[PDB]
Amino acid sequence: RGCTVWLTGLSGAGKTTVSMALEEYLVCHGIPCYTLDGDNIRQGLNKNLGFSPEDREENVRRIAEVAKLFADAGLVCITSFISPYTQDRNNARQIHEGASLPFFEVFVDAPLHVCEQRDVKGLYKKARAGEIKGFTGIDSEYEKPEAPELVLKTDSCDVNDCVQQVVELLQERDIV
Amino acid sequence: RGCTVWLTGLSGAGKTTVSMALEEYLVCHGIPCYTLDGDNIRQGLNKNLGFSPEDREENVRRIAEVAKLFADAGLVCITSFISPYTQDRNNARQIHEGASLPFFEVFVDAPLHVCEQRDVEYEKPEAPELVLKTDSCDVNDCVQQVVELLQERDIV
Ligand SMILES: Nc1ncnc2c1ncn2[C@@H]1O[C@H](COP(=O)(O)OS(=O)(=O)O)[C@@H](O)[C@H]1O
Ligand SMILES: Nc1ncnc2c1ncn2[C@H]1C[C@H](O)[C@@H](COP(=O)(O)OP(=O)(O)O)O1
Ligand SMILES: Nc1ncnc2c1ncn2[C@H]1C[C@H](O)[C@@H](COP(=O)(O)OP(=O)(O)O)O1
Repeated sequence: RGCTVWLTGLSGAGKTTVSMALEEYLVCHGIPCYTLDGDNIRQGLNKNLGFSPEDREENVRRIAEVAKLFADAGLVCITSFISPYTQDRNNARQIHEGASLPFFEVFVDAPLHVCEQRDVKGLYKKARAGEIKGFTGIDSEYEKPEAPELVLKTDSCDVNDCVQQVVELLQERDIV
Repeated sequence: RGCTVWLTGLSGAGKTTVSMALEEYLVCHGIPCYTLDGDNIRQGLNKNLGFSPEDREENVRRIAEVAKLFADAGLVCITSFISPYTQDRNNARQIHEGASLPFFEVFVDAPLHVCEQRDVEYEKPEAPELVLKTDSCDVNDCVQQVVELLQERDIV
């Protein structure tokens, strides 16, 4: 019963935080899983990709292919990437659909204002000052999911509420 | 914990056969494992890569980076490609060893003569962790050789 839990959302909306708490819950309940994120991807397989529209397109494509393999192998694969473009997220869904694997698009949704008040790594302030260019939500677009399987309201639910909602979806869809 | 079993050898030497047999043995002993081969890599992750030297180097680099994720995830990852160039296998190796993830270069070794008599350029591994003489060992014997290797380094 492998599947891919595809997170998407602005920088600082809560993707890393949710993925890690979701991965902890699953391991403790004896469900194999693995998380793909900036740390293990953008410095390994995707070390040769930047942040131009084309390189974010290829970033997501390779991640989709990789996730599909983990899902195929029997793991719950959590991906934790901004994935700002609808086309690429829809392509990632297609990849899993073609291979008959369950794909759950989870919109991790905190408003831009909350993300920048959180400013977890000081990035929004730099982006605003033009010291970083093409930052998502300031200088390049984030296209919100039109029909995700789940929307996580990370400004109104705490981390554990969010994890429980994802687990709920996984139960209803017969993964766990 | 996890590791990469990196098969290398001529066409018809026995990589597909060994990997299928090894994966079967591991799974029925409750050990997680997944195989990367042309069937799940070539038209997916590496579909935007052609036949040029630069693309073949990038082909191997990506496979090695995906295998490392499976090892890190805790699976025995078996890769099954001809993998002809020493520079490329060393690259794959360094990707793993730099993260302290166990990496086994396994030479699937049958003479060219036999490989053609099978009918289902290459640079021979310099110091591979294991040689499988597939002309003189049967499939099950080759599997036990790999499993014995895995048992030594606390993988299996
Ligand atoms: N130009 C940028 N836009 C958005 N995030 C960036 C940028 N440069 C570096 N980062 C950062 O890289 C992370 C986002 O990387 P990804 O999630 O891999 O983005 S994606 O758009 O290609 O999906 C952010 O947490 C972050 O701090
Ligand atoms: N319900 C929730 N889910 C996730 N994070 C939350 C949250 N409520 C508050 N936070 C906080 C914790 C983190 O400091 C911050 C999110 O940062 P993050 O998970 O690193 O973001 P991202 O990975 O999307 O860039 O917001
Ligand atoms: N010990 C052994 N290991 C692997 N294959 C063996 C073998 N002894 C005989 N064979 C036969 C079985 C297959 O028909 C053939 C191997 O072909 P294959 O596994 O498709 O090669 P490759 O994947 O290396 O191209 O050789």
